[PDB]
Amino acid sequence: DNFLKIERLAENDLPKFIQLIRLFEAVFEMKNFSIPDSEHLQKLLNQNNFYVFVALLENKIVGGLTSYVLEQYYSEKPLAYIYDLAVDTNWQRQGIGKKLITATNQFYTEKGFEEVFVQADKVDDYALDFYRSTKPTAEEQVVHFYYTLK
Amino acid sequence: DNFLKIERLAENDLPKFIQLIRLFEAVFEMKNFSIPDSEHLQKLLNQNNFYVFVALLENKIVGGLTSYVLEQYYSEKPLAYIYDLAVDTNWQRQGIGKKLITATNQFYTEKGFEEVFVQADKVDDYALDFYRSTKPTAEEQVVHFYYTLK
Ligand SMILES: CC(C)(COP(=O)(O)OP(=O)(O)OC[C@H]1O[C@@H](n2cnc3c(N)ncnc32)[C@H](O)[C@@H]1OP(=O)(O)O)[C@@H](O)C(=O)NCCC(=O)NCCSC(=O)CC(=O)O
Ligand SMILES: CC(C)(COP(=O)(O)OP(=O)(O)OC[C@H]1O[C@@H](n2cnc3c(N)ncnc32)[C@H](O)[C@@H]1OP(=O)(O)O)[C@@H](O)C(=O)NCCC(=O)NCCS
Ligand SMILES: [Mg+2]
Ligand SMILES: [Mg+2]
Ligand SMILES: [Mg+2]
Ligand SMILES: [Mg+2]
Ligand SMILES: [Mg+2]
Repeated sequence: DNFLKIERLAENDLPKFIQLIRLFEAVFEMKNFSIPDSEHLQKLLNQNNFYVFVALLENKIVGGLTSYVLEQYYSEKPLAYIYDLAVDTNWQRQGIGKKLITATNQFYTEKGFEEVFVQADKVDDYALDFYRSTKPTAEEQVVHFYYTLK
Repeated sequence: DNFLKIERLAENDLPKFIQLIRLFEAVFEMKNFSIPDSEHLQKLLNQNNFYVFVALLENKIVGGLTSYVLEQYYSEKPLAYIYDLAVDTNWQRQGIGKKLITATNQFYTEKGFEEVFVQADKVDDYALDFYRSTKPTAEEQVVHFYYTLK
């Protein structure tokens, strides 16, 4: 419970960023992962269009999410794109994911954004059930195409 | 079309950008739309994580797409997100969409990107048939959630 802290990472928070990436690595079961150098990660963290939120128990990162800002041409109110969200396997199903989403939308609300969106694979039943429990405004069925470049 | 030119907009291409946005308004049939101030749109075009491609016959923009750069923490090579794509309704089905997609992926390959991705609504049959003809590496069923902020 309230021991749980949500923190938006700042530029002097590289070690917490790396901690979160390691969390992503374990929860998503990424194989043979080679983390990019700290120079590259620091520059990413320093971008004005990128926001990381972590969940903390004392100094344990037990969950987190990453998000990108997409400036619009349809409107001056930006969009936020939640890219990854994960909670440590030993801490899932305890309200952390929800608190992360809540804090994230609250932050972009204060910033006057129009909308925050997030995606899940249609086959990921548990992810779909989670996002549906966060009372989103709406959900849409879509097809994601990608081009692996040479 | 051997008079068709494909062009990547630079910082001094605001008039073409505005022209593409009006094309988007018409083709997407947006109602009661107000285009943002030019100073807003000019700053967006100035961003180095935002790239616009347009299709031209003489001075006339007949199509185009917008794309966002998403820097990764999984790799040093960025992702590109194709956000909008449209061709003037009088000029559809003549290869313009393909050339746009081709030029876009060629650009991002030259920049050392890992991947380009794009999304179409499940009900958008014509959009889906188009993307499925552009030889995408893969396609995934995805559910898209959004939070409309106050
Ligand atoms: C999805 C999570 C972040 C969700 O956060 P939490 O686990 O903290 O859940 P939390 O309690 O806030 O949210 C509570 C509720 O989740 C769903 N709930 C309850 N039990 C569940 C269960 N057994 N399985 C799945 N969902 C369950 C319910 O709606 C319950 O709500 P109630 O009780 O009210 O009904 C986490 O489970 C996780 O890290 N999963 C790993 C995969 C993942 O995160 N995938 C998303 C895409 S990121 C990505 O990019 C992955 C990839 O593709 O590689
Ligand atoms: C979808 C759109 C961008 C496609 O561009 P376009 O220039 O019309 O498509 P192209 O001419 O480059 O297509 C090459 C081909 O792709 C697939 N294709 C494209 N349009 C198709 C269609 N309307 N029906 C079936 N297949 C189609 C085909 O193989 C067509 O090839 P062929 O004509 O040689 O068989 C354009 O029709 C459009 O602006 N539509 C409305 C807006 C929209 O849906 N935007 C995308 C939203 S995700
Ligand atoms: Mg801090
Ligand atoms: Mg009117
Ligand atoms: Mg303004
Ligand atoms: Mg610039
Ligand atoms: Mg064909």
